[PDB]
Amino acid sequence: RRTGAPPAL
Amino acid sequence: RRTGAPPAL
Amino acid sequence: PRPLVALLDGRDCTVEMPILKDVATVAFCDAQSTQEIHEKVLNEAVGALMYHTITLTREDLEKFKALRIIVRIGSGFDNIDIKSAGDLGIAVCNVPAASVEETADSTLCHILNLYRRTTWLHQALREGTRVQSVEQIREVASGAARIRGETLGIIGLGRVGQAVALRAKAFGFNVLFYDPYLSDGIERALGLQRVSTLQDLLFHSDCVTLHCGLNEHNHHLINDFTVKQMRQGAFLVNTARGGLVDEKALAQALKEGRIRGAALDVHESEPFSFSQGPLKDAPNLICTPHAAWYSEQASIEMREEAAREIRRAITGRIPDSLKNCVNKDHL
Amino acid sequence: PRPLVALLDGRDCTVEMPILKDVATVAFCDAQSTQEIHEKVLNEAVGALMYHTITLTREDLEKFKALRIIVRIGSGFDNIDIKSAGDLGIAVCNVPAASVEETADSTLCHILNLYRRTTWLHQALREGTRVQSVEQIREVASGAARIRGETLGIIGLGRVGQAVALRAKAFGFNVLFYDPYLSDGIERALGLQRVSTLQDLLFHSDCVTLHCGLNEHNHHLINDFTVKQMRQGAFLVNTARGGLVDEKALAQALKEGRIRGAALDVHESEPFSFSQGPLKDAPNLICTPHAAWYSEQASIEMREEAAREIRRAITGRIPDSLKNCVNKDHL
Ligand SMILES: NC(=O)c1ccc[n+]([C@@H]2O[C@H](COP(=O)([O-])OP(=O)(O)OC[C@H]3O[C@@H](n4cnc5c(N)ncnc54)[C@H](O)[C@@H]3O)[C@@H](O)[C@H]2O)c1
Ligand SMILES: NC(=O)c1ccc[n+]([C@@H]2O[C@H](COP(=O)([O-])OP(=O)(O)OC[C@H]3O[C@@H](n4cnc5c(N)ncnc54)[C@H](O)[C@@H]3O)[C@@H](O)[C@H]2O)c1
Repeated sequence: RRTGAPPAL
Repeated sequence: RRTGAPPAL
Repeated sequence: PRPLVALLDGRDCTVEMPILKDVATVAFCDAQSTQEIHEKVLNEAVGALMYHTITLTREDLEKFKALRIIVRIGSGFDNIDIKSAGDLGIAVCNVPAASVEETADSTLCHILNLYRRTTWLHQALREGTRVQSVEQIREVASGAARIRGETLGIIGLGRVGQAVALRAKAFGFNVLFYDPYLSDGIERALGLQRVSTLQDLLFHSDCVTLHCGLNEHNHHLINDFTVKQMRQGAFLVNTARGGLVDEKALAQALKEGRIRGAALDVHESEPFSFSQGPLKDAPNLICTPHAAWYSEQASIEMREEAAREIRRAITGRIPDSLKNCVNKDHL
Repeated sequence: PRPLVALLDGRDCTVEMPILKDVATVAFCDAQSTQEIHEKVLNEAVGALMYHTITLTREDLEKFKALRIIVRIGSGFDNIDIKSAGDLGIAVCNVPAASVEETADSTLCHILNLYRRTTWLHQALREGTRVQSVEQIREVASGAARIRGETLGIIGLGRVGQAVALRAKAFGFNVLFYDPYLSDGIERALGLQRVSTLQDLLFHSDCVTLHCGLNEHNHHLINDFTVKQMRQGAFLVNTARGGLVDEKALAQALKEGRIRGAALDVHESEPFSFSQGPLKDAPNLICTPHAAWYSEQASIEMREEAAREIRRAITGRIPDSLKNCVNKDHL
């Protein structure tokens, strides 16, 4: 999708 | 209501 | 050799390239008018891709010698004399279903910006207005209104108007429309009130929104006469076409207070400026520069469809192989 | 003589006057803090009306000698130490249902302003940006996104959050919420996805919106740790309470690009300024000055209800005759 994965998960 | 009657009808 | 297809009023063809590389020669003119178009293009070009920034009259069209197809990258085709193109044998196509919900989302944003004053409150806060007490909250946000029970009037219940109607229901808007071309039944299926005349819509609506294409009979639809038929302190939203609203009449109405606020994405003369034209600093005006349709997905979507329409024209039959031809009757 | 009821942080009592004239003596303090309150009011006052601009700690409350009732004109009561007021015997009431849809309408406006860039495009057009070609339409409106298929995350599915959820459905938002206090079933009745942890919401949402009251456990809910759990280029909307978001963490996130844009009606320190505080010119920020609740009807509505709550206190029984008491358990 448009947004990417969180910086730290 | 909020708005009034038209200037000329 | 292979047919020449030119982008008339643009410089970018990166999205169309992979679809046309093997079937057409791709060039671009980056032209505002037919005057800036290279002599070669007028002689050789079989296909044409264009946007809204260039108008094609009957004069312009009969300078083209080999032109057989014009595809508008986008919805509206008022800037193309479709009748005249049909006489000469030029098929005209559009891309109708690419930015329907984008436009309806921007329209709803415009409606809400007028009702809740989000943009003007931000503008106030940008310009160093200090808001401490509840008294000055009410003062700076004076005119902010409750939505539920208000009547939204829609002129033209096509693709966009229909999407606006569905979204408007959720806010508590009482939704009515005026569309003299749709047959009986649409109002019942969607559960909306329908009126038969333009004046009837204007008489009942607290907020008037425009979603009809510009044609022969609706130029300056909102003029000096019809502005008076609108309610005292009504809102006007126009994301359809700029040639639908008399900007001189709108300006006068906004200053006097007969129209409480207006939100415009389209204007009579584009590009728009707050310094140039009749809307030269009228109060309570929100303007966006023809950007209601825009999103990356929608932009790519319509460009690929437009490019596919060109390919269907060159390989297959005019006007049979075409998908979204808007002048079958004039050929 | 008749009981003294004072408006602590305001100057206007015109709406409350007809409801209290015969049962109470009406005065006002127009005070930002308990320091500006006249000695007489602290000694004599039985009733109190207040907004959000004055905080009442335990210190402030035990300066009052005759105070038995505090009514907050509005929804949130975080600025009133409700536990401490209960120990002293002071009933605290609010007005919860006056500006529910006003707030949800402003919230939806904020969401849409981030997605469609209506405010920033207007700002651009105010500042003399000329937009001619389609290339520069895409450039000035760069970042405008398609709504359908996007995930809106709601933190706190109370009155406002619930109204936001219903409106969000119409745009094509995939709506999920996080609310650790609501019992099982609300998600099924409203047809919404539910997640069990704050991180789960943050992991899945493209746009995060706040609709929970400020309490003991949620101060700085969006901090340096939790901001990282949000998606790359996510939107943040906060029309709940300013003390819920770390403005230092938000600023840093906005500059780096981890949060693509933020819309704030509430801030940690009010009044808000674009010159004062941690949000000192962070890019892509839209701010309104605690005005999401406002409409003339809502303003009158809550003031009349608040005035009626005062009357119920003086004539009837505490806390029985009261309608919207929020500290029955502390009395
Ligand atoms: N602002 C933008 O960036 C942008 C984006 C998309 C569309 N638009 C414009 O807005 C319009 C939106 O329409 P659509 O996409 O739903 O197309 P559409 O054909 O589905 O809608 C047009 C409807 O309006 C009706 N109509 C025509 N003339 C009318 C009039 N005189 N009075 C009342 N109704 C009339 C027609 O019956 C038709 O059903 C387009 O024509 C386009 O020009 C602008
Ligand atoms: N911006 C404005 O002008 C304005 C206007 C109205 C309301 N507000 C504020 O916004 C809030 C809106 O809430 P409402 O009116 O729907 O009240 P509400 O009580 O109906 O909603 C609050 C809900 O949030 C939940 N909640 C509490 N803490 C939580 C947390 N830690 N994490 C997740 N959920 C939590 C509760 O279970 C409750 O159901 C109010 O508390 C008020 O402070 C501000």
